[PDB]
Amino acid sequence: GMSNLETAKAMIAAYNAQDVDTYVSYMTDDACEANYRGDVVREGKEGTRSGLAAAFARWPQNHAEIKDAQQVGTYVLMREHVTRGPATDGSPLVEPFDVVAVYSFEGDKCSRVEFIR
Amino acid sequence: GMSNLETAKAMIAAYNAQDVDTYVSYMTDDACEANYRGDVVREGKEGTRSGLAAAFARWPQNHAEIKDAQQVGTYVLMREHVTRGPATDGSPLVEPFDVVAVYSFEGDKCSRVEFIR
Repeated sequence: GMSNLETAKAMIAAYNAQDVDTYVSYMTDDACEANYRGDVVREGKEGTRSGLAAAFARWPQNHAEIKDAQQVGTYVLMREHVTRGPATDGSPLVEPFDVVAVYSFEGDKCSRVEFIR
Repeated sequence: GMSNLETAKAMIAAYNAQDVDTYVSYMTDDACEANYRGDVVREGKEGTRSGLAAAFARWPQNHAEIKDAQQVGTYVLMREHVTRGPATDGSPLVEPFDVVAVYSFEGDKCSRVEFIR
């Protein structure tokens, strides 16, 4: 079916649509989101589900603009420009920032997403 | 002085020139080269020195062509197309391949290079 590149792209679409359940549907049960060579930020499919849902609630306008998308072997790398927009929780405007998201894959499911910032 | 991007670029120049000592001069003493989320392939400044020197001996024509170079925070990512060329040791022609090299930095020195392939 979808290439890993197409899958990562479907995830980011889902992310930009703030469709949590669609986003996590592409992951392994144990998939995490983590900082590159660093800590896990969302643990497991379910931690990702609840964590994104919370981010989306805090930042309803949250958007990632894809600047570069590459498939390298089974890995997908996407350079993303992220704009939180105004928070709902009284917290201050997070300034736009850039990251590279590295998607690992096990078969056709995303096993990890790591952030380089 | 040099940005981290300029430093990574100096390393790759040195690499393409097969100038081992120049390449490692930009690294921390404990810097490693490793597979992304995987094993160390060259351990320490000195393991990198001896390991590159051995690669270069095996593949004197070895070349990395930079396809994309980005600095993200302190990290540098370079998408590289690598051509080993004919080996000196009777081993068969390694077909050209693509990788992304992720350079970590501690201050102005490279603390790690990881390969996504």
